[PDB]
Amino acid sequence: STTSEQSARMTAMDNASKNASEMIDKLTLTFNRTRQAVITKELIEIISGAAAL
Amino acid sequence: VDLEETGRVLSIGDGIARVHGLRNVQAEEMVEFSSGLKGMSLNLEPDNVGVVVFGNDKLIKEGDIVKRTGAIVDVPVGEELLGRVVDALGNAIDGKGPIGSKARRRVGLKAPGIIPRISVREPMQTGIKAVDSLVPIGRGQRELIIGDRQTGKTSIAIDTIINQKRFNDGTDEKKKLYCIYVAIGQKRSTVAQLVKRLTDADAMKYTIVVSATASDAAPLQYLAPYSGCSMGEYFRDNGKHALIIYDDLSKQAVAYRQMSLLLRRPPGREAYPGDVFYLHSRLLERAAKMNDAFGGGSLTALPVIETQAGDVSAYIPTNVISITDGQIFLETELFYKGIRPAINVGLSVSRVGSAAQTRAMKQVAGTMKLELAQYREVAAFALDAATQQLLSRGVRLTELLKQGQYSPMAIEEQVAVIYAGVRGYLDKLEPSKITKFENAFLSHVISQHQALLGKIRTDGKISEESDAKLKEIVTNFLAGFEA
Amino acid sequence: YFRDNGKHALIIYDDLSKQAVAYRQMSLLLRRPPGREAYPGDVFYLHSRLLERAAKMNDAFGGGSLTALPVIETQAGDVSAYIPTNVISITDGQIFLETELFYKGIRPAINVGLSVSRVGSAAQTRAM
Amino acid sequence: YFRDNGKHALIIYDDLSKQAVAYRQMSLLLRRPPGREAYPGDVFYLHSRLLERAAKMNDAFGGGSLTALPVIETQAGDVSAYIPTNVISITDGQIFLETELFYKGIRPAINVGLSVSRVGSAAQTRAM
Amino acid sequence: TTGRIVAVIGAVVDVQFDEGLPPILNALEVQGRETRLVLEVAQHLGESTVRTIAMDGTEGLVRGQKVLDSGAPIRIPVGPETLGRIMNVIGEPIDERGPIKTKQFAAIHAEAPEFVEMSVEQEILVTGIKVVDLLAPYAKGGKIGLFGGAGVGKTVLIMELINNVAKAHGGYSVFAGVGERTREGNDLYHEMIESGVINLKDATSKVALVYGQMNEPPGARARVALTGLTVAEYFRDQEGQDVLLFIDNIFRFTQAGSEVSALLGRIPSAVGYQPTLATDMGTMQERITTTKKGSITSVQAIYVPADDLTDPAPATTFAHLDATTVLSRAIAELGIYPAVDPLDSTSRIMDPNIVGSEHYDVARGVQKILQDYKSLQDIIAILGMDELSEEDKLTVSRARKIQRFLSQPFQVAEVFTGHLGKLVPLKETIKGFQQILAGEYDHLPEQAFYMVGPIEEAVAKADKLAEEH
Amino acid sequence: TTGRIVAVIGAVVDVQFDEGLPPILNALEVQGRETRLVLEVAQHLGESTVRTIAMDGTEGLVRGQKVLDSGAPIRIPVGPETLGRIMNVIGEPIDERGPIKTKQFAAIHAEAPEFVEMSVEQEILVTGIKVVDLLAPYAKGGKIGLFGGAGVGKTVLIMELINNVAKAHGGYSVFAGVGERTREGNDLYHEMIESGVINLKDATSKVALVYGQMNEPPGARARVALTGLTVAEYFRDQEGQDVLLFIDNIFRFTQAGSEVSALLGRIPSAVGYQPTLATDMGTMQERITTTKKGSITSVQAIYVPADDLTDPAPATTFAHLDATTVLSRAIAELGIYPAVDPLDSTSRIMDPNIVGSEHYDVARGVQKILQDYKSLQDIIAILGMDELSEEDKLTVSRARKIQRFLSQPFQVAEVFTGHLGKLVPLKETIKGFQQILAGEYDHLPEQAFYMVGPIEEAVAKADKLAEEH
Amino acid sequence: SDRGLCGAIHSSVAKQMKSVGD
Amino acid sequence: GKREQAEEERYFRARAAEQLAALKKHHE
Amino acid sequence: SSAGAVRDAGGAFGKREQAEEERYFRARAAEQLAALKKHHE
Ligand SMILES: Nc1ncnc2c1ncn2[C@@H]1O[C@H](COP(=O)(O)OP(=O)(O)OP(=O)(O)O)[C@@H](O)[C@H]1O
Ligand SMILES: Nc1ncnc2c1ncn2[C@@H]1O[C@H](COP(=O)(O)OP(=O)(O)O)[C@@H](O)[C@H]1O
Ligand SMILES: Nc1ncnc2c1ncn2[C@@H]1O[C@H](COP(=O)(O)OP(=O)(O)O)[C@@H](O)[C@H]1O
Ligand SMILES: [Cl-]
Ligand SMILES: [Cl-]
Ligand SMILES: [Cl-]
Ligand SMILES: [Cl-]
Ligand SMILES: [Cl-]
Ligand SMILES: [Cl-]
Ligand SMILES: [Mg+2]
Ligand SMILES: [Mg+2]
Ligand SMILES: [Mg+2]
Repeated sequence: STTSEQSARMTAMDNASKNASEMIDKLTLTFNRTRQAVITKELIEIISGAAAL
Repeated sequence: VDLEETGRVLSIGDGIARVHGLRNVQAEEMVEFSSGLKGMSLNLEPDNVGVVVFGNDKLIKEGDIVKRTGAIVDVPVGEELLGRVVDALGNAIDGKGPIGSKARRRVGLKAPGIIPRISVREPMQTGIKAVDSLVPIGRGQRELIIGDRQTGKTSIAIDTIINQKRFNDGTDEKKKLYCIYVAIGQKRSTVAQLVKRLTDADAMKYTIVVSATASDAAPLQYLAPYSGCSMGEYFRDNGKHALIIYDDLSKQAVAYRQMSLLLRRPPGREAYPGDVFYLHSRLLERAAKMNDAFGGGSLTALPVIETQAGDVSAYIPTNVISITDGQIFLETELFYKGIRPAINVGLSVSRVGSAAQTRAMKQVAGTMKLELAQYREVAAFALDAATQQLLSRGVRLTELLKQGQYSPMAIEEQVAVIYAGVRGYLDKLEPSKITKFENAFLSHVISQHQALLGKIRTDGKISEESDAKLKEIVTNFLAGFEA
Repeated sequence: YFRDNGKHALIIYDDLSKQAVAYRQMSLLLRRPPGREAYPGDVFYLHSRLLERAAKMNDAFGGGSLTALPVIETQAGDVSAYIPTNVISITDGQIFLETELFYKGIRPAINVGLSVSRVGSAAQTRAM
Repeated sequence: YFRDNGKHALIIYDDLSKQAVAYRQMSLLLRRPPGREAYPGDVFYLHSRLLERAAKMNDAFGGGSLTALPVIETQAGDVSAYIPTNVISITDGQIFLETELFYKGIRPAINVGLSVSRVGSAAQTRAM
Repeated sequence: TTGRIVAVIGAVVDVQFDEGLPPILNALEVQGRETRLVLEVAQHLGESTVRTIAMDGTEGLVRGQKVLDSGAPIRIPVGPETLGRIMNVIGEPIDERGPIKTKQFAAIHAEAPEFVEMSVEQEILVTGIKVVDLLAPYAKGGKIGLFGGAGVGKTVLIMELINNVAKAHGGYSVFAGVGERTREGNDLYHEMIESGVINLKDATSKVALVYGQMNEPPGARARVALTGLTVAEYFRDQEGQDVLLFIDNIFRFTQAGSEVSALLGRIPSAVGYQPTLATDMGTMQERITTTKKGSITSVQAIYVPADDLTDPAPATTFAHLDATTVLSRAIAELGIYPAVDPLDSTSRIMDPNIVGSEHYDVARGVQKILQDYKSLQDIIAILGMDELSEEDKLTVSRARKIQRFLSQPFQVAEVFTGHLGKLVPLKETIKGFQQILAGEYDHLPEQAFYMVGPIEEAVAKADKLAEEH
Repeated sequence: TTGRIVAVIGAVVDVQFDEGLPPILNALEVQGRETRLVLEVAQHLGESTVRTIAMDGTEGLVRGQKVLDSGAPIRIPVGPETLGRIMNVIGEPIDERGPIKTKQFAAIHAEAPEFVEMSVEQEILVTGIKVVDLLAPYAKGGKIGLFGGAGVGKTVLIMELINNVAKAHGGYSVFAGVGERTREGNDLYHEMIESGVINLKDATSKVALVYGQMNEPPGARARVALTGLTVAEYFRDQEGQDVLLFIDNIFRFTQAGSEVSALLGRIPSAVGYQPTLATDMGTMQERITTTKKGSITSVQAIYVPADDLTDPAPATTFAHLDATTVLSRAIAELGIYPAVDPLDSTSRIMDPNIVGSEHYDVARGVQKILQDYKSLQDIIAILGMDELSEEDKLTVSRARKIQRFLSQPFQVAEVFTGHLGKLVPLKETIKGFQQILAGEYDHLPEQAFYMVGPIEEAVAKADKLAEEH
Repeated sequence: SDRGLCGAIHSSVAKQMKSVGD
Repeated sequence: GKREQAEEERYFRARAAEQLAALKKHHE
Repeated sequence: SSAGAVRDAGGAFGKREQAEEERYFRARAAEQLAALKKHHE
């Protein structure tokens, strides 16, 4: 029983880290897309503001 | 000939008339065009006057003779408007003759100062179980109804208006409350159903409807909340109490954004003007509770904000949250699950939970406030035997917060339904069957036990005799319900 | 020219992403309102009129055709970006290509799930 | 003055983040073009030329030195922000400080793994 | 009176008249041109000059070219003769079948119906689709809105509703091709001739076609939405008939406005859109409604830029709708069709008084278990299904079966799908889902519920899988 | 000298003087007004014309309306007559109690004290609150800041400091109602009469009052902060005595500038703020400080938009402060009040040399376990409390008890909490948390430490909880 | 066993029992 | 996650076989 | 990136961890209150 659970907890936690790694990879892409858009959008606010003076 | 009191249109487009002349014209003054349309002079410039056009602008050609009214933009006010549906300027739009008001108050007057005000004392009864118990609204307070689209935002406002029939039909003058529903941006078919609903529930007789739909121009949508506020101030100053619903301030901001940008004023955050905080603050600040010297009356605000994807951190939402006294966070998650109204009890607050509650309500609501708070900490589970009833009680009490539309309950009736759950007559009962219980229980208690509800209102508390009577009423009903 | 004169032709735009950047340069230098990713409002109209012209003519109008095969370059598999979604909303289906399948060795690296052809299924040999 | 006349010197800019805000205010009121985060176009060049002047001279040009210790304020521990990434890319190494390490007991709260000195590893007494 | 073209930049054209300056909204005929170019007056710039928007291409315009004034807006034909005929933005026939002869003409611009003219009667409309009728059912004489991103399934959904409702309905119909594929206009035209709703020889057609597609310039796409709208107004007001308006796609109206607002000389709003976004849409959308005399049931396809529903154009449209149908990509990519989001799509007629308490309690019950399943996705991602509680396993198991049963084979989709389409009535839908929530089909697999009509066929599909082993 | 109004847009007004042109920061008396409408010069446009900002509504103003020059800035009453009297931004009274006839006046605009005039006297101030006095204690004659999001307890916190410190303070105080709710001004004015700090029938008042509030325009809200400190500058400079300066809310100074930044003719900065943020704050903030002669002990409430401390307005203010009190929503939502962040709020006086080694070690000891508690919380999310070691379980137990003992019920917030308010001494706070870290209350439960005064009440409350259980 | 997070071992033991370790 | 589906779909594809194994026996 | 990032997010793991601690110390409060009964009596 003790040998079975440690082998299972090893592979279960191995899957938990690998599934988390996939979520990190995809959230890093969504982060960088949103990062660029915030820079672009907030810059357009300033250009539009200067235009109307 | 005359260029002092009269002017000619240099350019016209997108509801913005640049008028040559009008030398003696004031800022924020109304002006009549040659076609018949009205307009507000906001931008006073050296060689022109930027006039925003109320309504359509197709009739206004170049070189039109723009007259002067010689008065700051104002609207009709009084008790004559109660019953009528009107536009932003104050003209009747329900086809029941022209209304004849006595006085005419200005749209953008200053809010009353420090001395005239007094702390909020008397309650503003919404007639909703979740509201009056946990987030009690007082007369003079400003309570925000924030949330996503289709989450029962206006549902709270409509049921609040229908609830006032209980008080307004009665003899007591102080307990009365005259409603003012302002419709900014939403379509006419929606407002037609809202007026229809108020007509069916006998609510229109003490209600004013200030319509400003999407077909109307942006200046009318901009002005409409201020026009409705001035109609409430008639009551505020002269003894009587009143209620106002700005539905909604988000669509007002979009109108003000359009109106401002077309006058060549520079944009700010999310293309809005710099003074969008000042827009909503001065509107809301006018809602207050007056002292005995100035009148005794009050105005209670119920503004509405539409959050995109539950983003309370957005620009316009964060402004209004800081302005308003309290706020009622409505969520999509609670709405889809079945909890309607979908008021988040953990997030929503009133900031005046004492005077706004009755002493009878304060007993049952005070304990329910504690138990629900204890429950939400230990939520994501289903096990411990000691706190088994704690997990149950919270589910039992949360089912009681559910409430169908167009049926506001009395303050004494709300004590009865909570009394059953809080004392533990629903613990052994299954969570799914609580809606059937309260439906039959409320119909039973109102029909036969009128004197018990009456004595709670008479004594103003849950008395020793009243507590003893309700103890045996619920137990016998519970036995009859199951078996 | 081939389309109208009873003949058939294939056209390939390689690529419209680089064309969009060229038109963005022009629009930004012209000083016109930029939107998503600093592109102008008529960036959809830029690609719409081009692709529309590729068509199948009836026998009354010669009986020829022009067949479009435009190209778009995504960024890290961002199919829901501004310019890609515009060309998806114009064209009659698309062929997605994965970085995984291409790197793994599967060439051509066509995504089976996402890729579709609307009017191409009808124009197909019965043997296939 | 010290560098050019054979002597050594230390300079501490505390802090260059606030300098950028002042430079931004000056440019925007002069109606010069606004770049990223409303800072002017040459916001990198501001700190680059300032730091570059800090150097170590050979025996032929005196032999002196001006040592620069610039300071930057990160927002919520974001090393990859606009103003930090400029000054990080200029300097010859950096010393990262965390609020997490401070409260735990590590004072001075220097992140050992992230902080490096590329040039100064050679410039050290052999005893150390 | 005659006017001279002073300036031309893209779709925007400026015209200077000497005397008799035309008001706003009025159409202006450009002389010395082969096809009829039309300029609608937008602004009055001043100095006896007006800014206009060109309904066709502005190529070939020389500065100082003569321009006449009709003295009215863009007037178009309206009547029984417009049925079975294809029109363009400026009312001309684009089907090569001579002129549309009518005894009265209507202008494309008009004020919305007043508050007194609005109707109150909201009766339910049975679509046939399971996800629609249960969660966000449509209303007869209402305003239906089909939201969706790039390629999720709007044109399939709109053509399904045209196949189901518009065929079997004693009343006229209108279709508006606003800024979409001209190929789809060709397919729709010949499909309707094949079916019978349009007839070439006989004058007994139900559908009236109007088209200003993505190949057209912004001026056309800006105004062609109003052209098709005006056809429905005739049948509502002057006759008093039940009309069915089908706009595909409504976003292109707002997109067309975004292109011109740059050139019209305005300060740009959020995400580069026009400042007059809500008001321009407001004057347009408010005309599409059910008055006291007639009735319009508008089904509008709505595009979502870059799958972002917070975008100004799809965000503003929500307030104008009675029933919403939010199509998600995440649902479509899983294989579930139609990809209607059950925790996003909503309707106003969803009320215990209108539909019934059995309808309402089952509707919210489906939404509850789907919300519980969505909340536990973070726990299933890292830890897994084994780490979840035994009661939660039953909650997750049913939710996925409910997700799959919400799917449905379509009638119009037969051509590419292969499987035969379904048309589930109102009583069978509510009965089916209520059995799954209570737990009468826990023993059956998930793939049995995937792509079926009523609940009876789902059980029959499970037995077929049992035979194959 | 006379000057006529040439333009009026919003709060911004342009006045053209014929010859005698006024300097910047000068008061302009607008003739032909019922109420006193004062304008202040911001910019010189050119052509003998100047741009101004309105200290009140601009409705009613006409082009060509005469506006006389005062020849000085906004001059206000200063002295003992200001005590127990509310006043405008311009200087006039607003409590219906006649004119405030001071023997001497002072301008709201003035140069800040020089580097040579600065003090360096770090002396501890014992407030009464545990979380404050232990971790981030305020300095006597220093600048104190109270950061916090929307509705986290800034007013309730600052009003307690007025209640506790001002009564013990044998001197004067100045409250500044900068851009906040006027309802709060009504609440504060009357409750101070009940306590007796502002006496009505006799001139022995402690607290002076300056107000503006969010009902007023931006021009007013921009200058009330400057109006407020100028009254305190009199109690610093002329009368050689100490003084308190309670400001609420000082964000509204920086907000009000951005409301009229566009109309003055400026390119907007990051997050839609004015470019002049650091300088406009700097010229105002550095005036509020202790000189060699006097000593202002200021307490500034700071609004944080969207709970975002990285926002320009709160972020720039951190440099101007000696002691800070960073409030948190996450801490508030649990039930901890005052919701003061123990791993964020800091003070310059927190040093073993200044406050003593016993104060420093215990304070840092609390910050050590609370930071290590955050690391264990990440481990508990996957495992749970059961799988942790005996050492880690005890660390959480001691950490959770420390979190709750930092909370305290206020005397100002009796109606909110329900319980009566407390005021803990210095060493009672030091010795209280020292016993908890040492492990002298492991046997007692965590509920006993929630909302109590000293360490003795926690043991006393455990007796009641035992007998009830 | 007591400590979880180890696949489906605790349920696998319960499978044969119906048809040590807390 | 991508492998969020991998674990969940693996669980229910196994339970589909178990449920179909119970269904085939009752069918006989 | 930093410590205590789980509860800062406020998702499934963030709120369940807050609930998991509340379960443990409520049970331990009953055990510790039972110890106060013995020492008092
Ligand atoms: N407690 C309830 N019981 C039954 N139905 C409800 C309840 N609350 C809301 N609804 C239903 O939800 C629908 C939408 O509610 P509501 O009109 O308040 O939306 P909203 O938040 O005001 O947004 P919008 O302004 O876009 O309508 C209504 O049709 C109503 O029937
Ligand atoms: N009900 C459905 N069943 C199966 N597939 C569908 C369905 N609806 C749409 N699709 C798929 O989606 C694709 C695009 O649909 P379409 O209506 O053109 O989307 P959009 O109008 O958003 O561009 C089609 O090629 C089709 O394969
Ligand atoms: N010390 C406290 N004890 C109990 N509740 C408090 C305390 N401080 C603030 N609150 C709660 O917060 C609200 C008041 O917060 P407030 O001071 O208005 O915050 P802000 O100034 O940031 O708007 C009240 O509803 C009250 O319940
Ligand atoms: Cl009148
Ligand atoms: Cl106003
Ligand atoms: Cl076409
Ligand atoms: Cl337009
Ligand atoms: Cl923007
Ligand atoms: Cl900005
Ligand atoms: Mg609403
Ligand atoms: Mg489509
Ligand atoms: Mg406050």
